[PDB]
Amino acid sequence: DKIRKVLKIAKEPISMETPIGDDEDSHLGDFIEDTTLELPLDSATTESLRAATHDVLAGLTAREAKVLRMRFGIDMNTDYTLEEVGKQFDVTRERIRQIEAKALRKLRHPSRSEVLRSFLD
Amino acid sequence: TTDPVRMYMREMGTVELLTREGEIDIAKRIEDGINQVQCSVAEYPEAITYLLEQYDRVEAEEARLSDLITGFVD
Amino acid sequence: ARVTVQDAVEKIGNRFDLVLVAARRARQMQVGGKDPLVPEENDKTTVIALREIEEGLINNQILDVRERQEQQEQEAAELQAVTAIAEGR
Amino acid sequence: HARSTGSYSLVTQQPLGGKAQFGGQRFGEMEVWALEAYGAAYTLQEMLTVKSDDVNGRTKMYKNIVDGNHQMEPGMPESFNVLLKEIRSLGINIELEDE
Amino acid sequence: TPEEKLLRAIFGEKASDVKDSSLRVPNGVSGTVIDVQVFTRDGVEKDKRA
Amino acid sequence: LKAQTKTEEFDAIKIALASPDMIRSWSFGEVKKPETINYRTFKPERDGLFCARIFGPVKDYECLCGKYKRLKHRGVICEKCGVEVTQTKVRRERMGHIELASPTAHIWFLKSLPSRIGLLLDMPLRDIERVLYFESYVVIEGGMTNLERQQILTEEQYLDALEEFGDEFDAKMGAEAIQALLKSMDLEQECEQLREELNETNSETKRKKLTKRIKLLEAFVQSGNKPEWMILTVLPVLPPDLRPLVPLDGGRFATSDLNDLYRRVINRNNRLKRLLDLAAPDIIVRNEKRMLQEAVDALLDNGRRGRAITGSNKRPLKSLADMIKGKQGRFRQNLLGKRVDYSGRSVITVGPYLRLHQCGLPKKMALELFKPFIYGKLELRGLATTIKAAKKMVEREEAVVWDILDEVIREHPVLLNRAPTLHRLGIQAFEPVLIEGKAIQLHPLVCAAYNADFDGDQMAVHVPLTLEAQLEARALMMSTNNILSPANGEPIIVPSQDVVLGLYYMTRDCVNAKGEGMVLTGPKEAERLYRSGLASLHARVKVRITEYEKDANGELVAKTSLKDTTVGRAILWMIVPKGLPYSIVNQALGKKAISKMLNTCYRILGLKPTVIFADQIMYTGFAYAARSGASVGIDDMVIPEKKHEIISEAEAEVAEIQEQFQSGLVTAGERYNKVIDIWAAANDRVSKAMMDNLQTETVINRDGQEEKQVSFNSIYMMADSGARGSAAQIRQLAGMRGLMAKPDGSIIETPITANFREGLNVLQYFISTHGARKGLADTALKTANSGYLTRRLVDVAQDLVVTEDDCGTHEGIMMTPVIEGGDVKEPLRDRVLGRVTAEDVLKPGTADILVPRNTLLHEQWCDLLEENSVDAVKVRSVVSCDTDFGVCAHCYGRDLARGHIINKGEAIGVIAAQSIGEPGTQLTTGGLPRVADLFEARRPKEPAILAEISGIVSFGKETKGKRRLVITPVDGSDPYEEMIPKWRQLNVFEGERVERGDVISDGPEAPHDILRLRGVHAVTRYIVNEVQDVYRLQGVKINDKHIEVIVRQMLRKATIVNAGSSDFLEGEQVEYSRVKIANRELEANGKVGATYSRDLLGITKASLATESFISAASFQETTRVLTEAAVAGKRDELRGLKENVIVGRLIPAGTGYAYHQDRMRRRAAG
Ligand SMILES: [Mg+2]
Ligand SMILES: [Zn+2]
Ligand SMILES: [Zn+2]
Repeated sequence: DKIRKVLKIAKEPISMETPIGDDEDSHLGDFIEDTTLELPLDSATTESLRAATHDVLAGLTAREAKVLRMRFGIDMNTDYTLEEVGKQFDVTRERIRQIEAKALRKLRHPSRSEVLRSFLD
Repeated sequence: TTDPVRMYMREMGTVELLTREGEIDIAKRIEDGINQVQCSVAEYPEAITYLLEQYDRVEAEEARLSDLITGFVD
Repeated sequence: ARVTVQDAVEKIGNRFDLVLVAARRARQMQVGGKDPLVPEENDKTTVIALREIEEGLINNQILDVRERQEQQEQEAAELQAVTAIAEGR
Repeated sequence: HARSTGSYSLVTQQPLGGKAQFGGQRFGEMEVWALEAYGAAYTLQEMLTVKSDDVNGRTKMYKNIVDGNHQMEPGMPESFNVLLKEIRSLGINIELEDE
Repeated sequence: TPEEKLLRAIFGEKASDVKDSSLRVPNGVSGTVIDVQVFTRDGVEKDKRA
Repeated sequence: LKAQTKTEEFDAIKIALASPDMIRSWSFGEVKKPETINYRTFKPERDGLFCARIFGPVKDYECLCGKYKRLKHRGVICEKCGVEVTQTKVRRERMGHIELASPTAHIWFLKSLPSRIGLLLDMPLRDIERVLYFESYVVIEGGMTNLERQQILTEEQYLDALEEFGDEFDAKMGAEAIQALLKSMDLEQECEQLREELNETNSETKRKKLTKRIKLLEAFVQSGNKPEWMILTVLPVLPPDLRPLVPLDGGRFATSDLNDLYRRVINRNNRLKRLLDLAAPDIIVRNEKRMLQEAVDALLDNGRRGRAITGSNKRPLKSLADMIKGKQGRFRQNLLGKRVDYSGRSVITVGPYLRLHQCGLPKKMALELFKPFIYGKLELRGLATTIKAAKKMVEREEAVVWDILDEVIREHPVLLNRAPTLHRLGIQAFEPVLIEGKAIQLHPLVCAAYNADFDGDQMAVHVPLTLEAQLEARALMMSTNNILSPANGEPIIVPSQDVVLGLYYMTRDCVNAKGEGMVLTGPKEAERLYRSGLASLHARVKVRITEYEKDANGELVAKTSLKDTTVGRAILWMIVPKGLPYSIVNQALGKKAISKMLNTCYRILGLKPTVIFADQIMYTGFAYAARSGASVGIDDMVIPEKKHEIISEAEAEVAEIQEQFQSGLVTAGERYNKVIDIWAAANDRVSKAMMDNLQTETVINRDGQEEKQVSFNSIYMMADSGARGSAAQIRQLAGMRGLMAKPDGSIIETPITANFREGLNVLQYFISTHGARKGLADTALKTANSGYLTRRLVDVAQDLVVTEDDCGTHEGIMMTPVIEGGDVKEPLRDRVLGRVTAEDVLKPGTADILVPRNTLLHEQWCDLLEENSVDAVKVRSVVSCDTDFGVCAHCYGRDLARGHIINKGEAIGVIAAQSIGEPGTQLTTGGLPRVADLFEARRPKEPAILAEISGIVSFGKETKGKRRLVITPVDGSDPYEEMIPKWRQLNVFEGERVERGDVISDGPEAPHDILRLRGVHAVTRYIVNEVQDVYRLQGVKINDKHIEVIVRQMLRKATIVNAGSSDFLEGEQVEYSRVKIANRELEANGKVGATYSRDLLGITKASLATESFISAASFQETTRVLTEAAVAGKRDELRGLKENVIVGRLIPAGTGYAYHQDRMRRRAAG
């Protein structure tokens, strides 16, 4: 079955400068689209999802926003393990985890939920 | 005419082919030349003691016989 | 709609400066810094600014006058703040 | 055919149809003269910068179209930015002077 | 990302290891499917429909 | 204060040679290996053309090895494999380098046609090449021995030469030799020697080359470039993503050709490094060095040596020089020219309902076009939760979105464009009107400016996104704001075919019709009579009308009377605004009069009234034409009753001349010509026969016996009105059609005696075929030929923009009627209209100023000039304008789509060229190439010769092949004597005095002469009168302004005579020159000023010289421009149009003209 794998890497790459069609300056390379870019109709919805979660995060308690912004990487370097957050907040382990639940819970029952649900399609 | 194939082909074509006797002549000259330097190296005191310092390191398990000598005559 | 801007070109001679000035003004309305000087028919900031030129209440001078004024209006607010930056010495 | 924001080419970032939602319309030299004969400079800049060749201005623009602020912060078209590396890849030192 | 990750925690969705490549009808053209053909590599097991 | 160091808004650009240290500055690593990608894990092999270490991470904010994968770690260089984790964009930027084993020649400075290394060293090319290939030794810094510095030796010669002198003599070979030569060269010293040598020997052959070399040298010195740098130590490598390896479907990979090329240069280089440590024989390291030289050449510019072919692929691989280059100049901005977002296109249809300012836009096109606008408005009003949900709403086409779209559309123009954009009217702004259906609807009145049919032409739409673009679209490119062609002030909005057939049928009168003789109170009850069925549309009737004349001072007078008119004209008067007299509608109203109606409406009531009027004319035109039931049947084309008789009578003539040729009474040619003429006479006879019968034949009775009026026959009405068809084309339908012509250009002596109402037989049809077939080709080639002309034209003008306000020169040209041989081939009023007077003009008596000095001449002033008998008016032109680097508006003229004098900053160069180019499709020594010949300055083949200098002349010496002409001036020195070949028949009288510039022979004259001998104003007049002849013979109206602005650019350059600052013979800008000798006349030297002589350059030759090198790199040969600038270290300041577009900024004209101005003064300013 390695014939396929082996046979593939064995092929020589095609000159991207290969003229194709119309005799026009259209060349093979002119048609290879960029897949690593991000379309603007998207990047905009990202800048929007930030404003959304930031809105729904002012709706929580001051400790719930800090603990949730901590538990995820929101507007901070990395993110913090639920124990790590425990050391910064001083009441540790199970205490923090409950707060997390209610936070997700308060954003769960729709008033909060109506704006953020539309991001998942 | 540029086109470097030609200025090469024409550059080597000047060198005359060796006679079958000429081949042995050149090889003999080579032997003398290297052999001059081989004997010339043997006359250096540091060349011996260094060889000594390398084999004393081989027996102490600080090196291997393959990283120092390729073998003697034999 | 605004069918012909001919009336606006009379107030400011250049006809290119009409596009520039009406733009600067049209932004005073679109980014919300200001409000219209004349009844808006639902005409977009593009046309509202041109109607404002037609009526002769907006051109490069007026705008420059208002802005140089707002600098001192804001310079009036911040007075006690920046002077408090006497820690300079 | 009509296109708002489509996919884009890798070699030069320029509108290209990949979904068969066709890449935008080609704006030519003669069409450029037409904008230069009219006094329209900004229509021409936005045509050959933010609407096409500018890998930044397009996104910086798009967020403003929905934001309700019509502006462009054009920057430099990727076409010329490539010409720069290409000349400079030769023995030619090409710099952008002053301020 | 952080805000996408919070989104998944609230709505509890498992984001797949697979991307959607499905062939969908070109925009605006509408018709009736009058046929389907299925070619399969020789050696891969033919699917149900095929 | 501190200026900066980080990013600002850059001005200008510099180009120069690159130092090895300079190339190393750019390099983020040495690419040391030919490896590309790993071959299993497709990851980049490290230290290879693609290297994450050298260039950048394959994926965003992620290390190659994968240790730092977090978006937090950023400036971190991984300790394992160094990759600073950053966006993959940096793989598109970071360059690299390669340190070359042996030195290497740069193909661009070695092989550009004027070999830079060659004339910098004053050394032949073949010698330099013989040194690069190791084919001979060259001396360097020869000392005092036996040998010259640049002298070349052979193996044996060098050896013998070496044995004699061991040192104090030096010789090398190869790249190192050339490099040693260039480094050793003392540039300062060569100039001194070169300056002296210039002075000693006087020969054109000698000092011509001398000045070329000295110019480069002092240029190269002042440049900052070091000659050594033309020989490559370090070779930059282009960033990987600009020659990417990207994969494709089915798993094959595809990559740029540079990779095949770069790899070779790396390999040979690497082997060479190796061959030194192996101490290979001479014959090899030389060969490896030669091989390295070839690869560098193929990488840089391919095709200057062997033309290397890509791996496994026949096609020669495309190189770096070929990436910049192309057909023509640059690929980037050239046609065509970059694709653009927020656009569309489709088939177009009519939409007579549109007001003149709008267009039908398909519903669907508008949804996809305004998509971001719709999204933001949807969540701005809160109909959508978030931008994503907004996407889903419009993606669903929810019913509420259509109303929001009407909002984003309301005031928001769209650009419509057609295919061959010729003049600026090829793009016009409209207000969009939402339309069901997939078709774009286009106002009929505009269909003319675009040259847009309904036979399926397709048009493109563009959305003006930015606010400045919306006000530009609405205030500049808007339909209602350009109603007049810029080529001539006449309206381009003229009613078209159906509409003019309506108004023609409306205002027309037959002899007896319902309501004839009655009288009505006003247009209102005239329409009440017509629509109700009482009165016929055209019947002679008196009706009370109230007309207006504004003859007060800005004030509308009223006057009412009983006008003797028809019913139709009474009804049409309802549309005509205010101050127009009723006289304008009282005529028969053909297409010609109907345009002058609009024209006067514009020149009296202004823009707004003309627009709403123009709309009205269209609506009414279509409507009444529809009631009329005009059609075309087969019995509508009437053949004359006497036709069979004319053909028969003319056919006897042909058999008579035939009897004369058989009897030898007439020669074959004399016969042929005779037969062609009699047949020719017949065509005229039959044609003016069916025309009389067809034209007037409605013969009718009123209360009496008879009367006869202009026929009401359908096909005739079409031709009288101007709607469609013409006496030539009608003649082909009914009377006989023409005498066709065989392909070689002869004309068949047996015309086509039948026409289309009758049948054409096989022969008649087969013969017609050649004319049709040649017809189609000619338009299709002459369409393309015309475009080439406009290209050359906008190139030579372009950067020309109205810059100053009034330059204030009293200078100007004399405007008289064209008055050719008959009476007045064009009046004076058209030539002088809209210009500005050079000096005050007199009545026939004086101390009476009619027009005061420089005053814009509008219609009243021209009528005031026509009231008085004034036959000649001197007028300022852009060709004489004193402003340097532009035209002062006062010298230009008024013309625009608006009647006001041209505004400051409008780009006239483009509009001049475009205006000259657009009509060129319609043209036909003589023809469209004749125009090209004029603008190209081409000297005719057997030109005439003009008296070089005034005074009595005579003939001297004898027949050597030239018989000398000796001129003898009265006061001055005689010495001028020209050698004229005597086998050309002369004119100049041997015993008469000839003024300088007289006709010393006959034949055409070169415009070069006219400028030199007769002067600037004279030659500019020759061009305008000659090119205008071609166009006007075809019916093309182009105001002389445009021809004049192109002309000004033709003479842009001049050649110095005297000295005291710059060089003797240098060709240079009269802008630059005039600024330099005017500055010296005061200040400076008391007066040291140098005299020049103006030159005439063809359009294509003058565009060659452009200060901006980025402008020249567009349309010229890219390779040559870049080298020639990089040697001189030329600094492009932008400042022009072409270049600012390239670099992507505001055009330094129009809306942008304010910007550049505002910055230009900040520059070179504290
Ligand atoms: Mg057509
Ligand atoms: Zn790493
Ligand atoms: Zn002037």
